[PDB]
Amino acid sequence: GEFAQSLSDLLFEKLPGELLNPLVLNSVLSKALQCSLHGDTPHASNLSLALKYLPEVPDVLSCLELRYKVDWPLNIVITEGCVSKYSGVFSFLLQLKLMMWALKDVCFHLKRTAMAGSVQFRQLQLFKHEMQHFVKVIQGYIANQILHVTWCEFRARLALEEIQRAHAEYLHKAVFRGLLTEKAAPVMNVIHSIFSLVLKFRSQLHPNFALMQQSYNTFKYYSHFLFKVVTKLVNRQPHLEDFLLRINFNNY
Amino acid sequence: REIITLQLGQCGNQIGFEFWKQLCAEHGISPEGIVEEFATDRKDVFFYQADDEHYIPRAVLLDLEPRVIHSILNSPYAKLYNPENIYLGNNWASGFSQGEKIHEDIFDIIDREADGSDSLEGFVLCHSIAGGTGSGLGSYLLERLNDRYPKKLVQTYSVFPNQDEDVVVQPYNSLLTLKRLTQNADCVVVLDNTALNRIATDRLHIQNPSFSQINQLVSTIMSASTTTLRYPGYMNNDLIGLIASLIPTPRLHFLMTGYTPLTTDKTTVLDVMRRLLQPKNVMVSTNHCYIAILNIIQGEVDPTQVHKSLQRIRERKLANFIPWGPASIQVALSRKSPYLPSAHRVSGLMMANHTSISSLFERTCRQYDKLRKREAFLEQFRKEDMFKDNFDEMDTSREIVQQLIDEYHAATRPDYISWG
Repeated sequence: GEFAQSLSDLLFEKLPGELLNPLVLNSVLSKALQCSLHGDTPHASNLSLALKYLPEVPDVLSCLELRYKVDWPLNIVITEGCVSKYSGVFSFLLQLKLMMWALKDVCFHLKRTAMAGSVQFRQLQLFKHEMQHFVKVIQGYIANQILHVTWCEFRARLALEEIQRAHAEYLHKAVFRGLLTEKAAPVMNVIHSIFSLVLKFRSQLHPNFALMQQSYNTFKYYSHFLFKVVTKLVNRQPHLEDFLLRINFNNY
Repeated sequence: REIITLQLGQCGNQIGFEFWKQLCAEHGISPEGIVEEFATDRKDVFFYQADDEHYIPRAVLLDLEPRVIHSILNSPYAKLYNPENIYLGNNWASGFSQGEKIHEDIFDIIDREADGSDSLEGFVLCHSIAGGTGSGLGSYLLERLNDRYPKKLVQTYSVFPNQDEDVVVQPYNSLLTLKRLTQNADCVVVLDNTALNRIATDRLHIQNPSFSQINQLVSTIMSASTTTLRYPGYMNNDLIGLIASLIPTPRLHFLMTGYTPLTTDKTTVLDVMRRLLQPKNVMVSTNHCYIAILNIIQGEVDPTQVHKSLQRIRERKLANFIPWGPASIQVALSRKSPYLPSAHRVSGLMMANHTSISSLFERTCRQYDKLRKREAFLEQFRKEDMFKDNFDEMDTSREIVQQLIDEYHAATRPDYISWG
């Protein structure tokens, strides 16, 4: 903490020909570690960072596949196949952090002008709080499922081949709850629309009031449709019950 | 990120000194600042990494006609801090007029402490409304922070004067300072004299020394709210991202603050959440419902119980909210501090926006109006006359808090395209 929460905000300034070579991705890392004083550990040494996308951002993709590297006699239980899936869900969490970053930016740009308020002020901010809550419960859903309920496994399951199988099972559930499998594809389809809508909402700062209202109506249509879709995949996911509860109280 | 405590008011300076001795007991530090042999974790949120691993607390002491600095001087907490940060009335208007003439050097003190820190993100205030010296000077300091720093945060941990109708000048001062807190502060954590005093009479057997135990309660509340910032978790450890989820309604930024141990001298998270949503465990005083709820649980916690607790809490309809969006109850986890001298390390906190506080605000909206009609309790002080000749600033504060009441009642509705 205050490593990732400082890395992401400084990275989204870049995503343009920047973050290409490993001299500019390595220097934001030094800013991220000093902001927490929990890095500069021997665990923090020997890491590998890669890219798979160049910023042209609009597009909703994000680069920086981070990996944790381990040496050769322990590279039989922590393998070279798990780190690809760990980086795949790490990039997804970075994409997830992008929405709350953009809505925090629009919120804070609204804070400094609170001259005097008006009606355009309030009709602008209620869209922002709508999307702010949506990113907070999909973030808390990630915080509850991937970080907490299956991480209770592989800690009392610790009892030679069984260690590999338990690690693979924990990884398989980590990619299962991370919306990268095919059982969670209709949930994954709406998230691209949410990404594009909140980045367009960052871009709209007022240029046209009706444009932001149209973006609000499309966002509400996609969330209302997602409310019906996630119920169908519990009839099919005990983990998705956490999100289906977080989004529906006053939502129809 | 890093925040600097600006203590003002008599009870504000009391909770500031209590907060620093609480953090001295909490962290593995000496009363000089030197690192101990039982203390890596972060100690950079309130402490500068000074000379010999001296974790010197960054603080601003402001008052008028000094009283508590003598108790600071004959203590080992004049050897923990004060390399030069200590600066030396009874009404809002007298405090406003006194802060007007010495605004330059107190702004120089704010600039000096901002240059002292390494990452300025917000100015946290440990303040007491109608504490004596705090009234007026605190509101003028809020105006100075709003004018000079629109890009940084203003956090106010404050108690508000309620005696259940004692002092006849405090409703004017509290309503004016409340209008200044709406327009010139970014987030307010509200506390009350009757709520803390009633819970103190419940959990203990006191009634007269309310101040010394209110210091302990507010220090524990402030340490619990900054536990995830001081000790590293990995959720929203900057102040901006933490308060970003906490405020659902951009004018309604007054947050409920509960605490599941009233006295800290087993339990599941379901039971303390059922406890924590009850207003009897909250130290804050028709259709009332929340807008968004968040709670932070720190202790010997099993995370799958945080799952099942969140499931049962939202489904059994004890999270009561009718919003104009999807805004909901939120779970959050924290790591309990290593080397607390306190036992029973399971503790819970809630930070939620509730419309019921509007009713308490309505009492103040009654009181000033009542004391405007009797006209023997505005007292006709001359500093109030030179503050404003028409006395329409109090009517402006009443208008602002009336808009606040209508915004609470509109946030109860599923529409916020119309407030009154």
